[PDB]
Amino acid sequence: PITGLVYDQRMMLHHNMWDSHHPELPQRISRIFSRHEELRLLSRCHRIPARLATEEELALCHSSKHISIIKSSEHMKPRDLNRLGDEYNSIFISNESYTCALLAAGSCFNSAQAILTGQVRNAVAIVRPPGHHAEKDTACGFCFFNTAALTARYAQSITRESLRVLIVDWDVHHGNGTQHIFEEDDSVLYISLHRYEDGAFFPNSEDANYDKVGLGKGRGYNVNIPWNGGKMGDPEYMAAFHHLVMPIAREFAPELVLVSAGFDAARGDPLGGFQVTPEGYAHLTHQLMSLAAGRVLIILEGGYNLTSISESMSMCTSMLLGDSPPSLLTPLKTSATVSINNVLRAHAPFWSSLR
Ligand SMILES: O=C(NO)c1ccc(CN(CCO)C(=O)Cc2ccccc2)cc1
Ligand SMILES: [K+]
Ligand SMILES: [K+]
Ligand SMILES: [K+]
Ligand SMILES: [Zn+2]
Repeated sequence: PITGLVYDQRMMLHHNMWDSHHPELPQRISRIFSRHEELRLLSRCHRIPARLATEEELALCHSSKHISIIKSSEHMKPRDLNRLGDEYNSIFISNESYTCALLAAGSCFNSAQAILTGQVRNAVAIVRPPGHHAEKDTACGFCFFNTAALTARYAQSITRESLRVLIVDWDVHHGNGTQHIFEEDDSVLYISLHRYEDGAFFPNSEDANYDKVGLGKGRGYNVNIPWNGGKMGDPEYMAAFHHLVMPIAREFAPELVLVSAGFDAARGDPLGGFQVTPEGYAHLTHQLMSLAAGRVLIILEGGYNLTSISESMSMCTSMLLGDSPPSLLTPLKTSATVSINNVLRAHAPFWSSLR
């Protein structure tokens, strides 16, 4: 009954040489790590070492061309890093970016391995750059390789191809890359909650709407919960978990749970504009711990208020360690009820628990 933690300060070396105030800051991960020490959570965790992902491991989800392009940035002069970054939607690149992205993925693989070999029950991965916008063939939205997607495939690569993996993505943005990588797959259930605003919110695609339910044998295995109409918080996230995330997850019966845990829906985040509290994230984590015999891996995605993400992810680790959930029914925003019911309508053909 042990919680693993992976963190490596070498992931701070990825930086924006043109705008040192860009919100995807190196100190995102060092501030989260420091808060774990201050709250005396670090000493209660089993430290899992970081490692580099291998290029063969990246090929679990990414094309050889994409891997080769990002790898080539290691040796580029600034002008060519600028040019290469500009080929993507919202990407900046330094000579250290490729290595940091490898460490983020390799750290999560070692964490999934620690869970699946029984060395730990659950784990937290304090990693950057993020992953969930990265596609098979392209970088996007501060993400180079899709760490969470890769970790699901790595888990399957050391157990069985059909291992049931649930990915819960509570980053405020839609994980477009994760959805696409698994869109035809019934072994990986992708559930995303995200601000949508009818396509006005990044990444600005109708791929994120509730009617995108998966393709082929994956039909029913992609669950988009899109928010419209401004600020959402704990009441709306708790209701989405009550009506949708947890009933569907229980029916799926995952053997491993991965959380794409962005904290940019948090109170105070300048990019997300939402109001989920640290206690809220604690309750979300505690609910997910009831799944998969507690085999849960929390993977940092976005989140840009340093104080907010440090307190919120620490509360998640406190729940993984078995601490009692903090005290937290406020009526939902009217448009949140509309969103939840749209998703229920979309997925009742596939999940009996919704009927
Ligand atoms: O991964 C993410 N969050 O977890 C993420 C990815 C891409 C963006 C892009 N984005 C929104 C649309 O341009 C922005 O960067 C907005 C911005 C932020 C600071 C100053 C000026 C503008 C914003 C956030
Ligand atoms: K999301
Ligand atoms: K779809
Ligand atoms: K899927
Ligand atoms: Zn985000």
